[PDB]
Amino acid sequence: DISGLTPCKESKQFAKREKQALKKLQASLKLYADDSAPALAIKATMEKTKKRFDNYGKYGLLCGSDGLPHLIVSGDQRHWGEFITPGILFLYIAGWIGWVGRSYLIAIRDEKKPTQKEIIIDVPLASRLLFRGFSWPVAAYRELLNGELVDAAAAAAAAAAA
Amino acid sequence: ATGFEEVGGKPWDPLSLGKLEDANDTFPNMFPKSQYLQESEIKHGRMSMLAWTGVWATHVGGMGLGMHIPGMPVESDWTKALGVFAAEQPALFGAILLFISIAEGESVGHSGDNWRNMSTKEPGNLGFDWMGLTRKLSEEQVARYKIVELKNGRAAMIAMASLFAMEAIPGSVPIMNVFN
Amino acid sequence: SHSVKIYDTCIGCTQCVRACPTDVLEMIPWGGCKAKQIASAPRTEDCVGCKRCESACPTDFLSVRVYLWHETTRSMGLAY
Amino acid sequence: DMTWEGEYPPSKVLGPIMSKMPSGLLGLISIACAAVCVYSIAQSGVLQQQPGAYENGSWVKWYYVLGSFGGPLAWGTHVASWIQRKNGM
Amino acid sequence: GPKRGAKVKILRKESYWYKGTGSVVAVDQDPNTRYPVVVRFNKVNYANVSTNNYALDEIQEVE
Amino acid sequence: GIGHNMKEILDAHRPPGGRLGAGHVGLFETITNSLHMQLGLALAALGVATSLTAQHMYALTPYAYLSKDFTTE
Amino acid sequence: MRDLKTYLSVAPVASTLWFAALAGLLIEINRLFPDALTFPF
Ligand code: CLA
Ligand code: CLA
Ligand code: CLA
Ligand code: CLA
Ligand SMILES: CCCCCCCCCCCCCCCC(=O)OC[C@H](COP(=O)(O)OC[C@@H](O)CO)OC(=O)CCCCCCCCCCCCCCC
Ligand SMILES: CC(=O)O[C@H]1CC(C)(C)C(=C=C/C(C)=C/C=C/C(C)=C/C=C/C=C(C)/C=C/C=C(\C)C(=O)C[C@@]23O[C@]2(C)C[C@@H](O)CC3(C)C)[C@](C)(O)C1
Ligand SMILES: CC(=O)O[C@H]1CC(C)(C)C(=C=C/C(C)=C/C=C/C(C)=C/C=C/C=C(C)/C=C/C=C(\C)C(=O)C[C@@]23O[C@]2(C)C[C@@H](O)CC3(C)C)[C@](C)(O)C1
Ligand SMILES: CC1=C(/C=C/C(C)=C/C=C/C(C)=C/C=C/C=C(C)/C=C/C=C(C)/C=C/C2=C(C)CCCC2(C)C)C(C)(C)CCC1
Ligand code: SF4
Ligand code: SF4
Repeated sequence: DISGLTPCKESKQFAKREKQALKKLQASLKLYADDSAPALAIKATMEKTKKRFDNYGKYGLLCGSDGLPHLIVSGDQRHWGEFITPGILFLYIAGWIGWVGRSYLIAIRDEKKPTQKEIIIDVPLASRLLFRGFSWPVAAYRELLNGELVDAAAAAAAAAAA
Repeated sequence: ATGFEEVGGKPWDPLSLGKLEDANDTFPNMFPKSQYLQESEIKHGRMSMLAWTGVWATHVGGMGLGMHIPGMPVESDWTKALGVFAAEQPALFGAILLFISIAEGESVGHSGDNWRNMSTKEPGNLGFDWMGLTRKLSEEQVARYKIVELKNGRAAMIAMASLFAMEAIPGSVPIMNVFN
Repeated sequence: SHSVKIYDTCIGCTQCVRACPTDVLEMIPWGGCKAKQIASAPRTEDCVGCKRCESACPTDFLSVRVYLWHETTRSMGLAY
Repeated sequence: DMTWEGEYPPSKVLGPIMSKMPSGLLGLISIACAAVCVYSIAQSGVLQQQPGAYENGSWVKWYYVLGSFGGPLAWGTHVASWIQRKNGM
Repeated sequence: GPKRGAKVKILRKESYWYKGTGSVVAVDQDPNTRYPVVVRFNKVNYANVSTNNYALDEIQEVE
Repeated sequence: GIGHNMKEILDAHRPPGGRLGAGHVGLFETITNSLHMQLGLALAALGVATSLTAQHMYALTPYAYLSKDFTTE
Repeated sequence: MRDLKTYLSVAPVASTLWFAALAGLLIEINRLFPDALTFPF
């Protein structure tokens, strides 16, 4: 496949990693009696470990000669779950914070003491604003084609140079 | 008669794409002026009216047309029909491409900047009124056939988008799964 | 020695003269501002260059200004 | 003297020979240059493909190389023609 | 020119508040003063100073 | 007689779109009347060049037996 | 107790409560849906 990689369910070296990770925890398990808390903890760890290899095998990830999963970010839609889909997710949450935080500064600006409300949050007002950023791509778009997103060039102070 | 009969008699610009380039001072001439957007819409419409009729007239069987110029290559689908014709008929393909290249270059060579409202021509006005039409018709008809050309351009652009989507997404337009 | 220049935006509030640790500046009569007095730099050769005068000037930008100059024994601040 | 204002540059930028010339001649010349460049390139490619003509760099010919050099000339001439047309020439 | 209470924009380039807005407080009527206009601001500069004197050709009026 | 004038080249390059402002008018005087700009352009090209020689030498070894003496490479 | 409420609205107290709620948000999701390298789950 891409870059001469093989899928992880068919990699001979990915399977060896699964065995040696389980063998290491089994040889630690043998020094304890079967009902005790260290034996139940290591038994639960080998279940977590065994479920970690099974998950990847059917995942659809690509392995190398090293036996480790690789990620593809060319833009292929077949490997979307690797970068695109968690990427769109992060953009939604990061742009949500920046939008909401900016709404707050603009709101408390027209006031006697704007600086007072940055060290001591008006929580009822802040709480209201935080959840209005769920539709930010629409709200950031309405202000771009209004004139309320970016200011004019005669409103920004500039260094003597330019 | 107005061009807006299907959207309520008002200019359909949701997403305000004509107002951009004027909303802010921040990209100086990086979005197209009204004159350039008006020629793009006329040109995309005219290429779509020809291309839909092309894929409709060469489709064999089904509803289809199966009409075929004698001597040209028999090709079933429109998706590969260009590259077969480009390899087999170099002289005919090169003369069509040169004709398109000159006429499309002449469109802008005599007039000013289009991207900026500095063109001095009406958008869509290529010197092809050979029939002498609009010199014999009156102003109500001439303004009317412009809107006729526009909406038929607009129906064909959506058609060409359907024709693209059915081959990239196999269940996209369902009225063509049946129609073939 | 160092160079100390005084611009016309001087409002004459005597704060540079009170801050100078080596008696370089003084206040003189002037008829261009409310206080009718401007700072002057008559003894720039005692100037050590510590810029305390500019930390005291209230105008924006400063009315008093110190520029680095050739160093003598006096501006080096030596006691030997 | 070279600096210009407005939509199009003055005729003097083209040079002494070019400014005198009419737009039509320049456009025709540019088209001819373009034809020569493409044909020459195609011929060179055919020679490269051909057996017994490509050995030891035999495919390279002086005339084809001249046409290849001529592609840039075709672009410049067309630009000059546009400028001439703009200056009402 | 401005009056008392007018909102102006600073046109001095080396000022901290170039292209920035603020409020006229006192205009010295005596024209021997070179910078007759006290203009106050709500944000401080790097020396934590809140006001400055200006000439009439260095301030613009907003509305 | 034949040939270009550098100043006449630079003054004519202002795209009519107006995006680059006045274009390159005045650059001819600023380069000739200043050695620090000349020195800065010369140092930038040599720094790209000696960096380019470091990458091409290890990949396309030009000298007989290079890339054998591991230390020298 | 309107002064304790203004004390609970000061920036460092709100920052630690917000972070405590948000670290524990991520810890809880990593407790039920662990080892999610990607969407494959
Ligand atoms: C590329 C083609 C194109 C272009 C340049 C224009 C240009 C214009 N149209 Mg127009 N239009 C088009 C196609 C186009 N139209 C189609 C197909 C329809 C039918 C739905 C219409 C219906 C229409 C109406 C009813 C009106 C306009 C109006 C306008 C004008 C202002 C709006 C504007 O600036 O948007 C142009 C800006 C763009 C960025 C165009 C690109 C569109 C983006 C990229 C979305 C495309 C997504 C696409 C569907 C995905 C493909 C599907 C599939 C393959 C995945 C302007 C002259 C208004 C007008 O005349 O006001 C006076 C008006 O009211 N148009
Ligand atoms: C460390 C990583 C990290 C992560 C993962 C997050 C994650 C999040 N932050 Mg945080 N944050 C962080 C660090 C982080 N933050 C840091 C370092 C700071 C600086 C101090 C902040 C500052 C901060 C602020 C101020 C805010 C956030 C908020 C948010 C949330 C925005 C998205 C959301 O509310 O849910 C997604 C919600 C949806 C997708 C709902 C969709 C919209 C509804 C209408 C659809 C309804 C669908 C329906 C219910 C479905 C049921 C149907 C049924 C049939 C199934 C999100 C949980 C915001 C928040 O908490 O929200 C109130 C918020 O205001 N963050
Ligand atoms: C738009 C003009 C145009 C273009 C682009 C071409 C291009 C081509 N023709 Mg063609 N042709 C044309 C007009 C044109 N022709 C006309 C008007 C006729 C007469 C009716 C012919 C008759 C003709 C015959 C009889 C044959 C070709 C062949 C070819 C191919 C050359 C061989 C090859 O592999 O390419 C070599 C590579 C190139 C040409 C690319 C070089 C491009 C460089 C970067 C320079 C740019 C070109 C130029 C300066 C710009 C043109 C300006 C123009 C718009 C005014 C090539 C695809 C031959 C072929 O192999 O058939 C497939 C062949 O047998 N043509
Ligand atoms: C950057 C190169 C370049 C430049 C500056 C020009 C300039 C011009 N061309 Mg020309 N042209 C070019 C390439 C170029 N052409 C190419 C590649 C072809 C195809 C072979 C043509 C074919 C052509 C025709 C047929 C005609 C012109 C005409 C004209 C003139 C005005 C009308 C016009 O621009 O519409 C033409 C618009 C285009 C060709 C758009 C394509 C532009 C190129 C391909 C984009 C690449 C630019 C890119 C940003 C550069 C990046 C820099 C670097 C990274 C390489 C003008 C002098 C007309 C004329 O003679 O004046 C009356 C005319 O009729 N051109
Ligand atoms: C990118 C960083 C590189 C390092 C910096 C070096 C400087 C490089 C910048 C110079 C070029 C700037 C070009 C932009 C600014 C710019 O070009 O504006 C100006 C430029 C030409 O305008 P002029 O000022 O020359 O005006 C000429 C007209 O007035 C006609 O007379 O516009 C163009 O059309 C350029 C050529 C094609 C431009 C578009 C075609 C290219 C297609 C690219 C595909 C787009 C992606 C679409 C995705 C869907
Ligand atoms: C479906 C089907 O099968 O159909 C067939 C046939 C069909 C439609 C024909 C086909 C085609 C080929 C096409 C479309 C070819 C198009 C060719 C084209 C578009 C050629 C323009 C030339 C412009 C010129 C010379 C302009 C001169 C302009 C002149 C001379 C002027 O001076 C104009 C002037 O204006 C001013 C400035 C001011 C006015 O006051 C005065 C006048 C008016 C004098 C297809 C694609 O094959 C399909
Ligand atoms: C009498 C009258 O009115 O006539 C009318 C006729 C007509 C048609 C109506 C008119 C028109 C329009 C015209 C003439 C339009 C012309 C357009 C034209 C001719 C556009 C060329 C572009 C060339 C390019 C981009 C070259 C690139 C060349 C490149 C990128 C190269 O690097 C070449 C090269 O790399 C090779 C390939 C390899 C090497 O071996 C050599 C080198 C390295 C250097 C006019 C103007 O109205 C006048
Ligand atoms: C500050 C200053 C200065 C300086 C500057 C500098 C130092 C700069 C640098 C710069 C740089 C350092 C640059 C670089 C660049 C580079 C480039 C731009 C590249 C290019 C490339 C290309 C374009 C392409 C390529 C290619 C080819 C050719 C083919 C093959 C492939 C490829 C595609 C890769 C001066 C002196 C002016 C003065 C004033 C101030
Ligand atoms: S630089 Fe120091 S010593 Fe000199 S005048 Fe200013 S405050 Fe006084
Ligand atoms: S220079 Fe500064 S400290 Fe000295 S008198 Fe003027 S305003 Fe006062």
